[PDB]
Amino acid sequence: AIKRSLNVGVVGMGNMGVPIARNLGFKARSAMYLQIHSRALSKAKRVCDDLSVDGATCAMRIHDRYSTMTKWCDVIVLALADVKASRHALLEDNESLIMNARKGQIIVDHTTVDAETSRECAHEAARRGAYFLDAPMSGSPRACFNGQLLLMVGGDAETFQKMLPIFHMYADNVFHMGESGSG
Amino acid sequence: SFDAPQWDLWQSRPRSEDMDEALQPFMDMPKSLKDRRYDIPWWANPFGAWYLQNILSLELLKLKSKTNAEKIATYRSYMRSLASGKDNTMSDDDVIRNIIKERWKTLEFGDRNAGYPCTFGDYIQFLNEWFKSLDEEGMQRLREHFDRRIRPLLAVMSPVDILWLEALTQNSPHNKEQLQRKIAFQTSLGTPEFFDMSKRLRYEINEDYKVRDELGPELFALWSKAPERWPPERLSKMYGLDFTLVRKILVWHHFKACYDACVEPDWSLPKRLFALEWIRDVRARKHGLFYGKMRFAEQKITFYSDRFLFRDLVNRREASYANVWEMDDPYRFLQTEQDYEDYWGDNYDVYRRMFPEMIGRTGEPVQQYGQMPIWAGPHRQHANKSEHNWMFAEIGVNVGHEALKKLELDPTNEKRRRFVIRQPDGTLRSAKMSEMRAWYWKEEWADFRFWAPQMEWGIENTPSQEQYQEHVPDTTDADFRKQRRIQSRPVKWFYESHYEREVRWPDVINAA
Amino acid sequence: EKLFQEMILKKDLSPSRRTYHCMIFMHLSSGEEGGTARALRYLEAMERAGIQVRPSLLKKIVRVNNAAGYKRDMKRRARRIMQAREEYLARKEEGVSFGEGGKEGASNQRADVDAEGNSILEPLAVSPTSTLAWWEKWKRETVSKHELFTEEGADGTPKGETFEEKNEALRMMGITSSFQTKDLVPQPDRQKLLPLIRREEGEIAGSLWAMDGGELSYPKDGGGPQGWGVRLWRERQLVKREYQKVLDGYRPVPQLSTLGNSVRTAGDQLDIERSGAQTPGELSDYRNFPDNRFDGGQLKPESEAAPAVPFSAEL
Amino acid sequence: YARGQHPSYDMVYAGPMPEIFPMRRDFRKPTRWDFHDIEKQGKYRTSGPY
Amino acid sequence: LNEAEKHHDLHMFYTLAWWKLGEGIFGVDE
Amino acid sequence: KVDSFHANTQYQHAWPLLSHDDLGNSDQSNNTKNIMYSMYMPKRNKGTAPW
Amino acid sequence: DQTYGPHKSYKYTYMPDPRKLAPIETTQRSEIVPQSIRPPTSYVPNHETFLERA
Amino acid sequence: WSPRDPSIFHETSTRKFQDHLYEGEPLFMQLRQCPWRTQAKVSERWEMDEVAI
Amino acid sequence: VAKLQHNSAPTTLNFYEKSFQQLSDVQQRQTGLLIGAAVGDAAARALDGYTAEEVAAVAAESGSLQDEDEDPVVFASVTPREHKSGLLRHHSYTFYLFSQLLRVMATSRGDFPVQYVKNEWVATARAHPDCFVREHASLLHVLCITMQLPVIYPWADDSTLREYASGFLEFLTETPAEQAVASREDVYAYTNSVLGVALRCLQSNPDPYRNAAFMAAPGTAHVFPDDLALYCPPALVGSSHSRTEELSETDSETVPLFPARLLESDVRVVRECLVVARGAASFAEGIKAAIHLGGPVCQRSLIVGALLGARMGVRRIPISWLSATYDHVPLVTLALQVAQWSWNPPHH
Amino acid sequence: MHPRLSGQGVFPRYGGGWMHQFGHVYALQQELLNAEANNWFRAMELWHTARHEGVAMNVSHYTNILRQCVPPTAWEASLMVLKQMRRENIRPDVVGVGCALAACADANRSEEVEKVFSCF
Ligand SMILES: [Mg+2]
Repeated sequence: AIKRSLNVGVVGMGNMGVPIARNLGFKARSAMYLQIHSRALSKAKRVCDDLSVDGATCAMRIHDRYSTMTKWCDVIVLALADVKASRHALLEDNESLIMNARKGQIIVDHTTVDAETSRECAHEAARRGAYFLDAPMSGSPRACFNGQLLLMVGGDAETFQKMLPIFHMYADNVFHMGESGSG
Repeated sequence: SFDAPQWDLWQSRPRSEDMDEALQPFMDMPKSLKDRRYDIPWWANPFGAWYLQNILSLELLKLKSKTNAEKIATYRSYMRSLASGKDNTMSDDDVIRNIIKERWKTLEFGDRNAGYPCTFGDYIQFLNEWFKSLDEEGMQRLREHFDRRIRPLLAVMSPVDILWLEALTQNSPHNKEQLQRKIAFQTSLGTPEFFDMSKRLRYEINEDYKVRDELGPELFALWSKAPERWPPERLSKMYGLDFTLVRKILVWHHFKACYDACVEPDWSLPKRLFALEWIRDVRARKHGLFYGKMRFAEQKITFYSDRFLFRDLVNRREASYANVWEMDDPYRFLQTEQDYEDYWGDNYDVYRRMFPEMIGRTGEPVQQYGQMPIWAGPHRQHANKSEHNWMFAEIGVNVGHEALKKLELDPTNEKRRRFVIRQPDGTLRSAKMSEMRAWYWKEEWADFRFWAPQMEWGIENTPSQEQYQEHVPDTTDADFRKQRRIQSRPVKWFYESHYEREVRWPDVINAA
Repeated sequence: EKLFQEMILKKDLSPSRRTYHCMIFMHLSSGEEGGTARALRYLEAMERAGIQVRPSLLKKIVRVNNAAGYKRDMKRRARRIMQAREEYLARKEEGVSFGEGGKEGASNQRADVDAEGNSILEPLAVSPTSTLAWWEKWKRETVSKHELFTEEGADGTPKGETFEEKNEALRMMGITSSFQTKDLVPQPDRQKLLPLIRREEGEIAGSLWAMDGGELSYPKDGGGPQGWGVRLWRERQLVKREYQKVLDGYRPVPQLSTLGNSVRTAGDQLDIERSGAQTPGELSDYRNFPDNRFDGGQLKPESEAAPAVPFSAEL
Repeated sequence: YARGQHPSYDMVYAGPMPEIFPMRRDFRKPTRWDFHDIEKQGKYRTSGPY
Repeated sequence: LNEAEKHHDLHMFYTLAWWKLGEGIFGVDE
Repeated sequence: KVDSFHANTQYQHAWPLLSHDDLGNSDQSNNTKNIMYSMYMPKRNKGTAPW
Repeated sequence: DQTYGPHKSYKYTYMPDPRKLAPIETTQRSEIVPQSIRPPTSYVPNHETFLERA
Repeated sequence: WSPRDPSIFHETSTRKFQDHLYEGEPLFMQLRQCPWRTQAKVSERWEMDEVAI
Repeated sequence: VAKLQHNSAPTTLNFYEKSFQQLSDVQQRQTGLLIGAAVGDAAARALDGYTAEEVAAVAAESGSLQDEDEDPVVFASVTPREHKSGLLRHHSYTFYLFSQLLRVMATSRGDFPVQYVKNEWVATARAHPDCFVREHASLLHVLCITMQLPVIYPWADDSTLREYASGFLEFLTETPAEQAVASREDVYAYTNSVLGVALRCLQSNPDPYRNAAFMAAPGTAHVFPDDLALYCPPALVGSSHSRTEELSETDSETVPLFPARLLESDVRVVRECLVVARGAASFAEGIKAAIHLGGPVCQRSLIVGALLGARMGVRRIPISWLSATYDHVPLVTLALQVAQWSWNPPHH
Repeated sequence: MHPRLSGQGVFPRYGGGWMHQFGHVYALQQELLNAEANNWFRAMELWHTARHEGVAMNVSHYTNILRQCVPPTAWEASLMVLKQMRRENIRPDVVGVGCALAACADANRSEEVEKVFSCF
């Protein structure tokens, strides 16, 4: 019950995850604590270095392991490249985000996956007590820089209403398709 | 419907496989032997089984089980049957500590079947997979244990003593006999008279850690309950440590409590405890060049050169603080916590750079002006609204002097330098205090001591009205004041002059 | 001041420069209002009576005023403390805090519902076993800052400067202090080897001030002139300078360390563990006085030995 | 009032720090919103406390 | 660029047998 | 690809609290160990320095 | 985990000017003054007639 | 306007909205104009007061 | 602490919201006597002339509150009856002469004679004759005008304030006839006592209603509450002989036209305003208790809104009430010019 | 209805010299130390606004309060001042003690003269 800011983490610095992290670093003015995950710590250091040199409005924090990313963040957002990387980061690893999810966390997956992966992700997140949204993004990294991305969010509607101010920082056309798996 | 199992040292939490190696011989190990390793419990290691068998069980003997009492009784009987005169009467914790010490002494690294509990490589694997299972607080406690105990011994011991200790670890007779032939190995071993300095070095390091970890929460409680009753200078006087050390203890304790609870830390606290230090020292630094430090902010004359400048300095230091904090009278205008978080958070470098002397506010109130009537009507009502703010400042003979800056920006001056700002919606408003000071030369200093309500007024500083009557201001000899008073008052009476004659209320004929 | 004006007016004695300096520094050191204005009156009385005004007096006036700024700030903060005490005693009887304790704004505007009715993001609650949660609970559940002391100090200052008032205030806050008196104060000004190490080489601890694991000062892992070997060699050279100071009698003899005892001859370790000697001087007294010890080899205290007094001291 | 300049002598300097290496001889910038650009150009003697 | 070292040489000092010299260093201090 | 090459070759991390000078000076009560460097700078500058 | 920057007690490690992080609002002239288009009259019925008269 | 671009980091550069404070500008937003509503077949404007505030 | 940027949240709720932080602790009480009377007179405008039962019918006919709506008594949506002249549809006639005195006070840069304001006051009475004959030379209307006089110098004593206000109390009670009033000195003494209440409010006096009762005008015990009536000085014996001179005429059919309301009926309204403003916990709650009394309700909330704003400053005034005031755009600008120029008048 | 000394060449140099942000502090100090003020009731009220505004008051402020209590013979007011000077450890001068001694002697308070004489 401590009055504090929202801990928001971005997992995966790739083709699309880096402009998402830059939009969350620029357009959030002292309203969130930003966490940046990568497999190599030098890539997260480079992303935070560019965000601090260009001038960001929030404080940022690098991560190398998924356990610290799970125990620190209230909101986790994954923007990865392959379905294998997202399935490893969410389900297959020992320190994975959904299998070790705390009560009340919200995990949004922007990586385009299959239907059964998102089904098992939402089912095990609801079993752990957390919330899972699947929101596959449509657009270029230049369109992500301009804040214009297409999001099709599947999951809870109240969780969608909570996550709309974060979704509007990097995506323009954000639709709520319904239950989990529709996006 | 999932219950997260509680994790501790007895059963370690499962970790990932792509983690970096903590120890140096494991980073260059080939990956086939990395895949050869099996996921076993921590006691399945022979060193871990040894530590659980003879060390951890004796620490578990301190609890209230009956088998612990039987083992304590037979250990007392064993140590009394060794020799009675040395350990005649001591408690159960004493015999537990003694047998723990004696079993820590007799640890050797050989073959597991030759009579020795574990090998050296099993101990290295235990150290590597024990350091891998540590968090940031675990690594912090590991470094604190290094600084408290191992660091003075490394500061005292010679490197040949480190080679002797490594030969004692590896326990190979060939390596020991190859080291024993060297005369420089045998002669350069350290003397205990020099080795006794490690006790004093260890005591000093543990004394600094007792300053941090033991006096720290007491200082934090005394400063966080009533900071106006126990300021940091009062704590620095009553405990005698230092001023900056007490403030660093407070900052470190708050940031340590914030970092260990996964909470974003309050960044305003180093701005509140090191406010003068934040304004003086904290600068933006570029990469490929070196910087300096100003000894003084201004090229001035000294106050020891005259008695009157000396008396002015002593009277100003009387009317000043020594240290100003968030609860004092210059910071009494922060009546809302939103203004508190706005002043101390992310804009303190701008808010302190407004005015050099600390005043009861930060700027000036903004008032707006009236628009002159445009006789073309609504044909030209669109033209004042634009895209940007249009700021206009005055110049002239009377206006634009750096020596008269605080007089030309004085709102109680009738010849004030006129500023105007047209908003993009057409509103004509006055300028803010930083907006008025932006048109002059830069003034990049700050006064963190002098507070003007603390000035002396009863003994020596007594301004008399007869001193102001020595100028002999008269209205009959000079009529500029009456003319400005005539220019100030309205001229509504000029139209109802014919409507001595004095103006009365309108008489009603309907009620009369 | 009474004896001063009785000396001046009645006995017509001209005061010396030292007793003028005493009246200057007494009003300067006192934190009451107008002490500087009276010290300047004494300075004027020194100036117009031919008493010498030295520059050392002026530098000491500046130094004593800057030192007594603390007493001035304490006597200024005590007035606001008494104002807040009177306002707290008023508003706890008027009952405005009972109406302010009911969070009707938090009940109408909930933590999950904004002013319009949408769902907002709420941060997750921290673990109650953490330090920050206990600090917030200690902020909320303990007594107020105005109920700690009813009256203030004897001379214009708030209570809490001494250790009895500090321990009483900590008892009212539910904290048993580990440091009751100033004898249990670590006193880092007594350290001799540690500031010598911190000045030349650097911080020997490193991880003493570490927030998240990056503010630690440790040597590099590559080696060379920045590696661990040169730093440990220079630390050993500084400890060798201190041990050379020990050998020449400038420093006291250090006690027996565990590293020193474990490298000794085993007979010396046996004599130390049977005698309980802390310093090697106690071991020398144990060996050179074999009739002093007990029957279990334990060392007798120093007061139980009496040397032979020669009669040649009676000359 | 005709004595000294400012009675404070506690002026905490809040501006940028001087650069000791490499020392730049000329500071000439084409500016857009600098109304003191006449006074900010010309050879001036750099002698102060520093 | 430049990479801040994780100080692995802190861990190489724990490979030594400090229990032979300090007689139970790894436990709690007395 | 144009952002990965342009690293921070321009800025540096800021001064910490109670930091020293690059020449070794510090803001203490005793300034006999600290020195001034105005006599090492050039005597006249074309323009106006930021300090 | 660790915060970016060696200081870890500062919100911004490079410590920029706080006026750099201040936002910039904008307003188009089309929100202030609209742009209207007159229809072609009988004197200039087409756009080529308008270019011929000019 | 990123300050790690060496053409923007240079002290004589017009890719900044000030002179002596810093270099570049972090993510400023400007508004263009779209004069393409006349290319549509039916274009109307509905004057209604703001109701959302 | 800071929320995410969403739903186009405004930076400030008013033009002068952050300008109130740029005042001192006495200047927030100087502007609180000015702006606080402007907020209270604008809040009780729609229920002016309503009785105590008609105000309770407004609060009973609308029982829907979503806990962000305020009291329907304050800024009511009811239909007005005469519904108005031009500028008086947002403030009363008593406030029109109040704002004209503030406009002269802002441009005179300090203290000023009564002749600077005599021509602007008679222009509104010439324009509004129906509102002039209803309120002229009455205790409620005279006290509301001269309420803003200790803003010129709040550290003045009662001897300086009553002497400066005496020129203003003469012209507000003077009518061009020989049938002036029932008593000049009773309206003078009742006004000087409540002006001592607001003088102690700008000085942040502990219990300002008690200490103003000690230094009140003699014979003014009825304008104070009953617990403070023991501390008031009694009337003079020579002043009681002047009351026998009014009874020596014995002309009950010859009733003076000014004031229209009785003087003793106006003492009850100011005494009810001193009871409400004394035990008022906040600025908004003290105004809501003032409009529930009914009657001359714009002059009720002008007394309570000035005395409460003088106690807890302009920052304790709700900023949503300031933005709903129609006259808040020039008056807060005029209130800042009075508070700035009060400490250095150019004439002396 | 004006501060008797406004500014611009009447306030000392070490205070900056007419800091207009503290124009009310300059006007309040002249009302506290007004030698022509004889209203003791305003003198107790003027202490309560200097206490609220944070105005530093030396022994000359309390001596001006104790001086005004002797012609109305306010013996209760003279003891509440000396209680406050003892509460803040501001030692009264002999002129200030003589005012409270004269305020209690003319009110036939013989028991209170002897206990304030023995204090000093
Ligand atoms: Mg003047």
